[PDB]
Amino acid sequence: DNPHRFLPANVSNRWNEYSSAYLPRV
Amino acid sequence: DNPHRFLPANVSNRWNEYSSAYLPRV
Amino acid sequence: MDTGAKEDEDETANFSDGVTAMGFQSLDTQVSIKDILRRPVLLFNHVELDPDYTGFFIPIMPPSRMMQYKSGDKETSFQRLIGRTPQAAIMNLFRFWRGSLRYTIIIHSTDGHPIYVTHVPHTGNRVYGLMKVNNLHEYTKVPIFGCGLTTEMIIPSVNPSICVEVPFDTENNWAVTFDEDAQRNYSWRDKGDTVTGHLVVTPVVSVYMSVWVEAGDDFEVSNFYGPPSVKTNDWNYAFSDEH
Amino acid sequence: MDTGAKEDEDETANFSDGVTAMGFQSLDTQVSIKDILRRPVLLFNHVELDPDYTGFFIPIMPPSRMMQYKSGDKETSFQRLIGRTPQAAIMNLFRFWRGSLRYTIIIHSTDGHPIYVTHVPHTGNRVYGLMKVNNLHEYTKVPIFGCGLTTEMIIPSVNPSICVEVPFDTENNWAVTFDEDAQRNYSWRDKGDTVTGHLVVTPVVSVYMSVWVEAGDDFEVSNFYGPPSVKTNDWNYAFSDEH
Amino acid sequence: EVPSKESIQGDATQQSSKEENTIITRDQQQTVSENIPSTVGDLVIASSEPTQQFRSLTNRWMPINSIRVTVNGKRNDLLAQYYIPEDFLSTHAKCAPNTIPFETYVYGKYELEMKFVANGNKFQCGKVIISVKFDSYQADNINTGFQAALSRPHIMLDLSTNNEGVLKIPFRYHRAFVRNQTHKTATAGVRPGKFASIYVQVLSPLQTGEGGANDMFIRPFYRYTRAEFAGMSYKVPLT
Amino acid sequence: EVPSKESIQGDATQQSSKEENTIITRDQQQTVSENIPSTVGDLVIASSEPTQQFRSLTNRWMPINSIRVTVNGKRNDLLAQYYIPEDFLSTHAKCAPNTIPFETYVYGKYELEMKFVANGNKFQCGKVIISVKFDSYQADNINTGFQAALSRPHIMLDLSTNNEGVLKIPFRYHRAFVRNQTHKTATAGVRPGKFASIYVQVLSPLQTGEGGANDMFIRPFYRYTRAEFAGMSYKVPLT
Ligand SMILES: [Ca+2]
Ligand SMILES: [Ca+2]
Ligand SMILES: [Ca+2]
Ligand SMILES: [Ca+2]
Repeated sequence: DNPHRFLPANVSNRWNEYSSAYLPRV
Repeated sequence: DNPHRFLPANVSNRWNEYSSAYLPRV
Repeated sequence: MDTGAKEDEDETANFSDGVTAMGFQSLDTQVSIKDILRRPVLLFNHVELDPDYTGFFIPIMPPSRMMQYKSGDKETSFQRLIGRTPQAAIMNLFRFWRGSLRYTIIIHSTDGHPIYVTHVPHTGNRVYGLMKVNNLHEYTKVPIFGCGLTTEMIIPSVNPSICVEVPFDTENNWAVTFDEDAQRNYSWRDKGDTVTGHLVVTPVVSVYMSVWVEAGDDFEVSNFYGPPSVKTNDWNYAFSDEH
Repeated sequence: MDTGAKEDEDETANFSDGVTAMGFQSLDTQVSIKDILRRPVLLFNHVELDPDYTGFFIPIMPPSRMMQYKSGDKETSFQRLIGRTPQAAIMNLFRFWRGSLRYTIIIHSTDGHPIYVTHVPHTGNRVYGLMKVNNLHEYTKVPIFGCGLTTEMIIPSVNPSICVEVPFDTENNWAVTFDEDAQRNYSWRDKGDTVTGHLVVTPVVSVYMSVWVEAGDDFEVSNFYGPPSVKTNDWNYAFSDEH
Repeated sequence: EVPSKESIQGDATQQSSKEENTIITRDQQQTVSENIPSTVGDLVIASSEPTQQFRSLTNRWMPINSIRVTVNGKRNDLLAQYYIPEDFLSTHAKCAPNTIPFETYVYGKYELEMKFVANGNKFQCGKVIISVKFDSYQADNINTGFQAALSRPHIMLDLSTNNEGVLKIPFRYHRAFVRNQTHKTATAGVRPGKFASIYVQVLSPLQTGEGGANDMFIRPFYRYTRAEFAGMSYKVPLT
Repeated sequence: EVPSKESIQGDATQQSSKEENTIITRDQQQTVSENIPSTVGDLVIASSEPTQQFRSLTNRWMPINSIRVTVNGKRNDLLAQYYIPEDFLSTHAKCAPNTIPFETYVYGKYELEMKFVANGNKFQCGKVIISVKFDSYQADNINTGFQAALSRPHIMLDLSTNNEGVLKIPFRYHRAFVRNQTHKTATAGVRPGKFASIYVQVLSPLQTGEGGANDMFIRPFYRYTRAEFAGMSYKVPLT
């Protein structure tokens, strides 16, 4: 399906956004 | 024919409207 | 209208009345009943005009439950959502109205043929759609727009639309907005008191038209009836914000 | 916005600040952000309107990265250069906007059929293109322009174009300009906060239309975000003045 | 408004209403609907000749039929309903002197007042609502629930406190006058004698205690505060 | 103070109390104990740093546990008793916002008000007494009868008239502050969280008529009229 729909669990929080703990996003 | 044309005799007055004596209309 | 404040006798403390939000987003206030009734309501969406008839009749009456569509009943030429427009909802609360109505008529054409709109004052009947007055078979020699009644003309090549204001030409003080049963056969003079006349549209050749109605500037409603029994099934046709 | 002047602590001598060239060639200054946002941006270039649908939906939102075309992704009905217009570039710097937007709609036709443009206030969804509301198969008897919502009409034989201003009818203080991922499935009430409603165009017969958008006069942007990561390959597509 | 200590005749603090040769007392408080206007200005045009009033006959209190409320009544139930002036001429209190002028005049403008007196005991309870619907011919069966009643001019009666209620009814009709009588020689195209409807409905069912009465009664009284007659004719029996 | 004649909603002459975001009405009269002083002058010395108040949280009415009174209660019987502030923090209305500041401050001076609302019917009868005993730790079981209650600040409730009662409680303690919480790291040499006791006792047994209810209920509500906190610390769960 659409890969944009959901963020992988290891980089996101329960709200489907990058976790503030996940520093590597940049 | 059209059932809306005339109200049944037992619930209406001579003017083809609910009789004021017919309380069950509600 | 009776607010019922007369029955609220409690005088103990309450929480704040707060501050109104009216005008916070914008100054376009939309709570005035007359303002609401002055915006157009679609009555007929692309209906046919046939020159074999006297014309297409439009009874002069505001939108209300009198034009409400009910699933299962016979198909009429009236658009199906009239009964759920805000103005029909308002009119269902007032059984009296006085003043003029404005009709916006659009002829789906660009021809140079004139289409006439004739006003008929209150005559006692209440009809809509194509009709052959007195059941004749030819009307171009005896056109309703050429008999003496007030008439206006539309020339599509110039403007396919027009907005006409019809007067309150009736013997009564107020027009009666609605009946409990629009098809009941009761005292004939009373039966016709729900309209103030008709508007008749007559073409040269077969063509389609659309019709909208709204309250004029010289217009008032009264005889507040309170709310009727209603229904709604909106919930079933949409998702909630929680999936 | 923080200029960074606070970090420039050097106070040694410098060369002159010179004299501005603004107004030397002409008085047509083009640096005002609102002035820039008030000139039209093409959204849809000759797209189809089909009467089998409720109408063609236009989500009320200004141009930005939300409509940017990326080589390789699926084809949408949006024109491909929206993301490189000056106004989209400006909007990509501000995540908040409040006020009205103006849409210039052109119906490619000269017919006398009325085409209606209906405004839908903020309802929570965000859609564009032809849609059959509630998935029905006929809409001429239940037209969206005849349900009570604010509607305006275009009659191509008179003027195939129109410019309508849509209000800021939403519950929020500001509309959210963009998201990092326009296709991410997150909390549904937040998802719809990037629009303030929709504009729906409904025809009588199949016909094409073009749509432009711009900021209204009562309009403000805020919540400056700073510049995003960008790219450019302009150099490769032109000769230099030295062959 | 304020009770007193008990004496030989109990708490003697009643109030009363005297209209013409009729008096009605009340033991507790009374609720009254707003005094509202009738259409004015059409009278002098609809009638070339002077219109008349006979206050001593029409402005006195006249009791109509008794109303029984039982524990079986459900909310929204119609306890009674009146098409006026018709029902006050040919069905209720038919020999009342208040009806005299209607025998000779063919048209009229009417403003009334209706007082309701209830008598439930201290161990009972319940709520009744009385409302008026102007120019109701062929529209009685819609906007006819307790909700519409609470929106139109109305009075509420508590069945254990026995507060009295007075409904003030102006003349609001779509024509200048209402016709007073039907007649073999009169037209059948216009239904006469009805410019309004009065509904007495259950708001909250009457309840009683162990071995208590399963019912109680309410009595309506009417009087014209302004009855103007036009168009004199020979006298006829009412309906 | 004075009743009125009956109307639609009965005798609408209630009084009410509004404190912060809470309102409490009363149908009859209310009895209130005297407004008396607390020790003043030690606050600025016992705490080198400023003390705090959070009125919007602490000065609102909070209902605590329901009290059942039955025909079997004998004079002198304890219907309920509270060690305060302790019982209002860890046993009654535990999620109340009034308890918030006690999670972070270790000391405090408290002045309260307790309202008691009773609901016995007109065929019942009985008397209840509520009193306060200042700094009661290890002295609850003496001077604890109805006689001592009638001598200390108290309010009396009649079970058939349903008068409300308001007990005003000043801060009278043998130390400058009372400790708010016990903690594994806190000393066990001083029992914390108790500067007073409130007793609800039977003065005269509840009685009822033939086939009448054998019980009725009373509900206490508290609010701080002046809660001053001192000694900020990390937040902890209450007791
Ligand atoms: Ca207040
Ligand atoms: Ca206030
Ligand atoms: Ca320098
Ligand atoms: Ca220089």
